Amino acid sequence: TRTLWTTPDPSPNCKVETARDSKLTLALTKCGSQILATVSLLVVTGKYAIISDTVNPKQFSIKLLFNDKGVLLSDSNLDGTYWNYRSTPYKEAVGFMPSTTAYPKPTDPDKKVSQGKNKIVSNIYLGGEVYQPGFIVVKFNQETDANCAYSITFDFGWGKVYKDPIPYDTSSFTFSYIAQE
Amino acid sequence: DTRTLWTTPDPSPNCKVETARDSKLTLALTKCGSQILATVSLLVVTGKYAIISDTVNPKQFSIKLLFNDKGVLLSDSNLDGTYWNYRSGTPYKEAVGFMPSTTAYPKPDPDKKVSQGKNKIVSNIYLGGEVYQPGFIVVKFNQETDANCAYSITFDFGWGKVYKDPIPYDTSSFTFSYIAQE
Amino acid sequence: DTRTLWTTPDPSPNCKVETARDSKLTLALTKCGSQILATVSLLVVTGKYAIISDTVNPKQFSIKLLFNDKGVLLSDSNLDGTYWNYRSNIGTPYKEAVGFMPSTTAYPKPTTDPDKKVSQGKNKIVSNIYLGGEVYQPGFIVVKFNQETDANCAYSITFDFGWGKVYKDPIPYDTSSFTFSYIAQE
Ligand SMILES: CO[C@]1(C(=O)O)C[C@H](OC(C)=O)[C@@H](NC(C)=O)[C@H]([C@H](O)[C@H](O)COC(C)=O)O1
Ligand SMILES: CO[C@]1(C(=O)O)C[C@H](OC(C)=O)[C@@H](NC(C)=O)[C@H]([C@H](O)[C@H](O)COC(C)=O)O1
Ligand SMILES: CO[C@]1(C(=O)O)C[C@H](OC(C)=O)[C@@H](NC(C)=O)[C@H]([C@H](O)[C@H](O)COC(C)=O)O1
Repeated sequence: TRTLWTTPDPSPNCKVETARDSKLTLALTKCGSQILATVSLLVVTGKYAIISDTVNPKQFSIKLLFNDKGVLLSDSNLDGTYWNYRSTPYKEAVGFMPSTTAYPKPTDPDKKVSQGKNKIVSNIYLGGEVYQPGFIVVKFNQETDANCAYSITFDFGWGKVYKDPIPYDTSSFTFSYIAQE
Repeated sequence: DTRTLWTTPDPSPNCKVETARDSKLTLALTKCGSQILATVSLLVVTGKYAIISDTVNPKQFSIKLLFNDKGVLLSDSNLDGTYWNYRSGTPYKEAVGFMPSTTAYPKPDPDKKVSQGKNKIVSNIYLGGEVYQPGFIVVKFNQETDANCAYSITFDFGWGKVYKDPIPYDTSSFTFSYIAQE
Repeated sequence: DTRTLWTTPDPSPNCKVETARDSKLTLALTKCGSQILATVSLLVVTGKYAIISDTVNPKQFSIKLLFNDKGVLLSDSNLDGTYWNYRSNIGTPYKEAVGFMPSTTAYPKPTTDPDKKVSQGKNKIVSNIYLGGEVYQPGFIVVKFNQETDANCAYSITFDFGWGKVYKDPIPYDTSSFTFSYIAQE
């Protein structure tokens, strides 16, 4: 029942547009065959720090790329310095990776492969205000960058018209997925 | 318990939407003490709901998992029980620990009013995982009476948005939890 | 531990929206190491918010769970602690539940550098819920962590319930169940 996280109060640790322009808070907890996750994002500087209807595109991507031992690769948008188990860098986390059987890397109707199953899509709310919806898309194992064995990708965006600019500062989002091990 | 009861993570067609085995229901239930953590997704592979558009009616269908008092799946369920089993093909004998509580979610003076909302979980899912293709899911606990079931988990799937260009009914994954019987 | 803190299976009203015992809160918190897994639902049985429509204002109300530094529920909470205990002890109240409290590091109590900007969204979880569980009857829920200062609380979990859709025919404020998780204090 271990937890792999960014630490709960991270310094800027994540690239949206430029290095460390945002704070990703991400906690993964192993509940046997499923991982329970909570994620939130605050963009602190740059193009997406304060958004409005003039900003385009209205979506950006945060990639976590892992090798076959579940170690985060430096090509990830997330900086690995404080990505570790909750209390030395960790050696292995295959247990926390999204399953390549449930969520295979991209490649008879019984052989139709689902396009939806490897994604989780919901609204989040900017500043936690019910009248400031945006969206999150979590994707498992959809990346090919850096020859990753596994990947978790967060697409953040919005669609509602905001004429008065507001911080891109998401409510916390809970999700779960089938673990590799 | 941290045990998992599931369809297997990559099932063959295993579920009836319109006809038998016309879809692949991926469902994993993991026991976290007396709450179950669940993840569900649906891919309809053949028949009326494989490719939907505004001309298909009705725009909602029901998938019932019906259990006896040992938590064993009854064959009247929409889900085929052949590979519904604990993660580890001998069929399991007991899974009451994974059933929705009949105290928190009973089968159907202001102080004595009973909640109709609490046995349901309702949310959007997104076909193909695209933010512009919403559909919906309703998870219902213990609301079936079919086959003298002692427990039930029902998944209602549907959509409301107009889709003139047809799209596969291929849901994003949906997470939920519920109070376990024991 | 892997225990559960919940509203106990007594069927009486256990919560105050507007007046004492006008509502029935269902909440279960289950500890998964450093994360809490939760499910919450609310039925208002009497008073202003039992049956709602567009002529009811405001369209939001708040249910506060306030805890001391041992994780014990304070009597200033909207939830009547008569009905709040570990699931198992019927007459023995719990002494300690710090492990179920929302982290004050992840979710600090409210109080120049952009890099030191404090997230306003992170301590909230916001979603639709659906009245009666009907897909055409959306309402909303806002779960907030540690944002209260009432009663010198050490920790808090606040549920704001409301709705925005225009309703002509009155409908019971009877929410679908909502799952969420949060980072635990320890
Ligand atoms: C009017 O449209 C919206 C909006 O974009 O603002 C849609 C918005 O719903 C979504 C999914 O974006 C809704 N928010 C929630 C969490 O219910 C939101 C609220 O229901 C609404 O702002 C609440 O208003 C009142 C009267 O309390 O309404
Ligand atoms: C126009 O309304 C909709 C739609 O039917 O497409 C509603 C849709 O929201 C819902 C609850 O269906 C929304 N998707 C999400 C995940 O929020 C979706 C997104 O806001 C929109 O597609 C995103 O647009 C941009 C500019 O990225 O907008
Ligand atoms: C027309 O707008 C709405 C509504 O307010 O009723 C928006 C409503 O969505 C939201 C986010 O409120 C939607 N329900 C769901 C769960 O997606 C809902 C359903 O798609 C719609 O009611 C579907 O109709 C039936 C009965 O199948 O449509």
